[PDB]
Amino acid sequence: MQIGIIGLGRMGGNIAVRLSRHGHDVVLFDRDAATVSKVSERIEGGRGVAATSLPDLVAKLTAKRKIVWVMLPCGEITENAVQELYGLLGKDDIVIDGGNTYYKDDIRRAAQLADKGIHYVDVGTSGLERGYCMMYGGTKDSTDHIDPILDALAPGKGDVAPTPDRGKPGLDPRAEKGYLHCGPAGSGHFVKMVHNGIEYGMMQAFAEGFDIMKSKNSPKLPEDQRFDLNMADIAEVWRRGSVVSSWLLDLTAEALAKNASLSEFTGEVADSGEGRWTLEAAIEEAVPAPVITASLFTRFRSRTGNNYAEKVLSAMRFGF
Amino acid sequence: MQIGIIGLGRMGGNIAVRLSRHGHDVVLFDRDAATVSKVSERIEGGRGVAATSLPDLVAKLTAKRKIVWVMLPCGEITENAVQELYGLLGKDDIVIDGGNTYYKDDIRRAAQLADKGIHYVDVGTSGGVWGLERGYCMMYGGTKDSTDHIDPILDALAPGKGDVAPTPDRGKPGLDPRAEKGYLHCGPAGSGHFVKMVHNGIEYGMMQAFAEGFDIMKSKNSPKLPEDQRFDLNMADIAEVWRRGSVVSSWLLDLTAEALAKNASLSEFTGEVADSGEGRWTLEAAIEEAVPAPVITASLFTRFRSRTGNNYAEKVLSAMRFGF
Amino acid sequence: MQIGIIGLGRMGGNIAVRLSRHGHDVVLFDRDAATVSKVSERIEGGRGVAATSLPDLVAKLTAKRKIVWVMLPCGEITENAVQELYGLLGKDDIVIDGGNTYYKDDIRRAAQLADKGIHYVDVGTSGGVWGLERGYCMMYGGTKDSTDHIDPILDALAPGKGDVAPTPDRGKPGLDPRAEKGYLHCGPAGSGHFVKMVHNGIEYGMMQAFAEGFDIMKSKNSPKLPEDQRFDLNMADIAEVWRRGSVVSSWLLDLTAEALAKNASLSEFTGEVADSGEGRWTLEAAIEEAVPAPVITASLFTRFRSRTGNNYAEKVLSAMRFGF
Amino acid sequence: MQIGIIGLGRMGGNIAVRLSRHGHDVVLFDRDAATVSKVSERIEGGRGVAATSLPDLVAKLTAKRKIVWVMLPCGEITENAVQELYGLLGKDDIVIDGGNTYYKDDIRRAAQLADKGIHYVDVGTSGLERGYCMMYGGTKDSTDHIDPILDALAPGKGDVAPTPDRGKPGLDPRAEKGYLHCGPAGSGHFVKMVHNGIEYGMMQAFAEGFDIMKSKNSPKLPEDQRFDLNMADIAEVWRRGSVVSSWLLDLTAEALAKNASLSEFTGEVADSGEGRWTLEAAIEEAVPAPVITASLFTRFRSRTGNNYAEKVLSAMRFGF
Ligand SMILES: [Mg+2]
Ligand SMILES: [Mg+2]
Repeated sequence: MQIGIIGLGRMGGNIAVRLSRHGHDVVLFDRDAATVSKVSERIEGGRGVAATSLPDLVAKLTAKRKIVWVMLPCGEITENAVQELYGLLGKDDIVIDGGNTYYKDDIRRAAQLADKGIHYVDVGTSGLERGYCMMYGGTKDSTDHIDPILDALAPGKGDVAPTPDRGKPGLDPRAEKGYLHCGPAGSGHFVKMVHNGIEYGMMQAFAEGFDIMKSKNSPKLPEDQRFDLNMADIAEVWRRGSVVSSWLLDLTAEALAKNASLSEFTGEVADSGEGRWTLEAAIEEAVPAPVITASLFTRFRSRTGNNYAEKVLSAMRFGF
Repeated sequence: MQIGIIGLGRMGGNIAVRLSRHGHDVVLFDRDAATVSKVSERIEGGRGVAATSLPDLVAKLTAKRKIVWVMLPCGEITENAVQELYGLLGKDDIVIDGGNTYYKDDIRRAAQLADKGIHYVDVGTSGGVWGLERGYCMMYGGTKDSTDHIDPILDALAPGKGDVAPTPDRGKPGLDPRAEKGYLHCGPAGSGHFVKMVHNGIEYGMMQAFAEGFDIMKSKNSPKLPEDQRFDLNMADIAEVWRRGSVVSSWLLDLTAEALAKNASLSEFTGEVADSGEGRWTLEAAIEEAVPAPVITASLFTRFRSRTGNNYAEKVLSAMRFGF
Repeated sequence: MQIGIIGLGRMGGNIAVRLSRHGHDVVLFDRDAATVSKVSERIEGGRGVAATSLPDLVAKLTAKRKIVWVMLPCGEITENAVQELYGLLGKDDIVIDGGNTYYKDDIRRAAQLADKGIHYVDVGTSGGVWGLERGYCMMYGGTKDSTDHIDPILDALAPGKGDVAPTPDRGKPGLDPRAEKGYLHCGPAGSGHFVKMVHNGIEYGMMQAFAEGFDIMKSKNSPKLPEDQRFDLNMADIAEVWRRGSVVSSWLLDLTAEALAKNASLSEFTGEVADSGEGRWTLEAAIEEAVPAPVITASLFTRFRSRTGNNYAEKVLSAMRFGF
Repeated sequence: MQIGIIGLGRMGGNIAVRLSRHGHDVVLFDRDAATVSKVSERIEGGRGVAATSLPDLVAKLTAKRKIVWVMLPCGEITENAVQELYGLLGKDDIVIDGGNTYYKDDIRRAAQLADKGIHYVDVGTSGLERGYCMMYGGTKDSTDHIDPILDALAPGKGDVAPTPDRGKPGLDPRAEKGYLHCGPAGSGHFVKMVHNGIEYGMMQAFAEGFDIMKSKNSPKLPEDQRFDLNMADIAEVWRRGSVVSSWLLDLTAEALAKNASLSEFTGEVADSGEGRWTLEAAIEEAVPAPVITASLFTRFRSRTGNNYAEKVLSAMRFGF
């Protein structure tokens, strides 16, 4: 199949390359022509066309149904591209938003684009060589049509042990290949958002445990209550056969082996948006979510010094 | 090597069997003689001997250094066995406590046993489910002399390096290569059960992170939501897709996908969750050390509240609300 | 002064009565004419007039600047009234919204109304229980011109300085002396409902702090504790003793002591706690501003969980635990 | 009555003065003789005796039942005094511990002292002019005996509105005077400990709200979503007729009126012990206590920079 790709950052460029390596043709565009030419040089021979604008890209899509994948900075930039494509595309064409879009915008865009018969698909991704775990929303018609593109990008079943009771109606076998049609437009970015919220919580659980172990050698403790524990070795031993074995643990063991004191790191952690939006979904649904909440607030506080709340505490105490 | 094992519950019996399958001679004891004979039947090649009492077990250990592994219920029972061994063993013998003992008890026991030259080793194990065939992830404390001596025993029980990708940049002093085989000498006595305790605390937090996310997704179809804000999400398929290539890929996720595939409604579970000592003890360590631990704490409190109806705090909230 | 009031529920009717007791002429309207007549009966000295519709209410306001106070259910109902007034009023008239409106709606309404020169004032009130006799603590937003004009109305409704000790060091520029009387111009439109929203968020946290402490004390007699670690504590007397000279002395404590004196078991309350918009909206503001707010969040989540049985998250926890 | 007082810090000295002003005789001791002489000069004429040691103090207590109030730094110092008094006192004498003692130590001391017939009373206090709110444990015999001393120190009923349904058996009228016999030894310091835990939670609730209001003018917000709110005026207006009116609010309004930016404060807040012990009691009892927990953890984190947990988070993110 042929697909246009707008946005050639790390993920957009890699997506184009992996598609071209799996027998699909790509039409490439990015605001920066040097990035366009770099990705063109990375794409398998003759599997690619470079466009110079969005209209030129659309004109270069010659299949019955034009498919355009947008991988742009979330927000106004992605919205601008979507509206321009809304003007340039027509009935049964397909727009895929692979960005970290707030899922409610996906619901809105899909409704607008449907007034012209344009199908909207939101893809949340979690690479070039290993494939992309994908959670996506849209109509059955459009997601069926683009199934070959997604199958090309997905990791496939791999060598992990299969989940035992999966042979039943209601369970989509494509989930075992690492890509899942989650429901209508917006549901893919919604599931990806919660995936990131869970990830935040897992990260904070590990981070707290390692802090507790590191601080078991604290001067504030009496010497006979101290242990001088080896952080990198503990992360490593947990990699094999423990209940906490996980991709996150693997990363932590690599970072601790490099520099166990973590002296090279500030500890100032951003939150990309998905954490906040996960908490908002919890609020909307009256779901208690203390772990994702604690993870988000730890991130907020890591970026400031002492904040006004803490100054209020000191002021109250002094007033005693 | 020859090793005595007292306590033949699931873990003790499995440990005896795996040791014997790696060619070690094991002397078996349990308060219930029928359990001793059940475990003996599982050992092959004559590498198992049934003892009739704890003194008889000790008498059957003929090596220069007697090694006795205690795998009993936490608390008074383990303590009784350790005190009896204090009386029965002598200089350079080794007592291993493999239960989920509170690590401060290990510090006290090792100091006492050192009075007679008896070495005390605390072993914390993870992975008890798949352990017989797949091996045990182990975190253990004690003196270098004794833990060096029992290295073949621990290596027999550990999973080995396996086929996972090796961690980069480990060829440095300070980093124990045995960690890559799944068993780690953590420091002096008590440090093994301390590290295992924190492992469980982290596990609590990871479990709660998943449980919250799945609750949010499940309730995206809630009647309380406007119809046009709902999604009817497939919990088992979402669990499954995250298994391959995602940031939350993990053994806990594998279990969750299996449970959800079996029955997505989780019909068969009440939701009333117990907590063993380790979550509480991890939070105690955080407090002692002035470490913020909101995720482990939230996991513990969620468990507390899952076991009750509305509690007194909530009734106080209602009374205040009525008051204005 | 003359003022129209639309919405004669508990708060609207009480506000009309107190205004009239301070000599203001009030024009009354409510969708239910029987409520209008009930409130009219409570006004003395001819200072109340019953209107028959919102346009009739507006027609009965003969001052240079028409002032209309809207005290209706949050949401579509208040919005309908505000839009109708946008059509009926003109330059320099004043619309006051006294409900618990989401403050972003106040920002939008004030911008729209300024198209016709109509001034919009948001008033957040606290103390609705004792308000008729004791006055209303008020937080309000709008232009200086309009809020200056309605100052006698707000002063009539406020508690006044009373007999509490004055706050030291308030004789400074930047500090509004009206704050000492219990009504504060908080800034532009929306800022009054914003400050009131945060007031309620703090209240949630204070309530939960007390509720947790009382739960800890009540459960100090728990059967799960060893008998020699129990205390049988008297909740109502502990509440009472804290009223005089303690750090937790507060109106919430006064209410709690009263409720516990009435019935210490709190037998009559389920513990299932609702939450109006303000707790959620306070947390939304914290998120927007990247402010950690763990206590307000914990109070909200406690309320969520008080209303359900075991939820899906807890069933996921049970399923994972069974898995190993 | 006559009472010996050991420990003449702020509270010990004030307790001695207030007793002497209410018709009781005090015998004073402190390790620092200059502090002894300062308090002696503050005590009403001839209501006082200065002792030079614990034995001299006990010898100067000539009543049938010797009462000794210990107001010393918690821990080894208080324990040393209690053991020395255990040696010096006898049957039906009374030892009062007014410090911030961990209540389990009170249970232990009371049992030891009872082996000689010495009664042990723990008093938790929450001053000179206004009186002390007191929560105390011990036997009915000893607490009855010292009731005049406690009544002298308590605030009395004052001018606040009386709690309506208080005229019933089971409700101790002394609670309305601001001192409460809480049960056996240890129960007073236990109730005081939870009082402090509640106070922490109340403080953190206010502190969070003021932080939210202060940060409503944040640069990170778009200008049209900002309010520049007056912190001192908001605290003040809430003092009269609001649901949050409280002693803590009064203190906050005074601090904000002095310096609304709170520029003079670090925000580095200690935790004295009661917060931790409250949380431990919650754990022991399987009681969820997220608000007191969040308050304690905010204090822990206010005293450090970025901690090892946060560095673990940065390391994981970089590993992506
Ligand atoms: Mg636990
Ligand atoms: Mg709410």
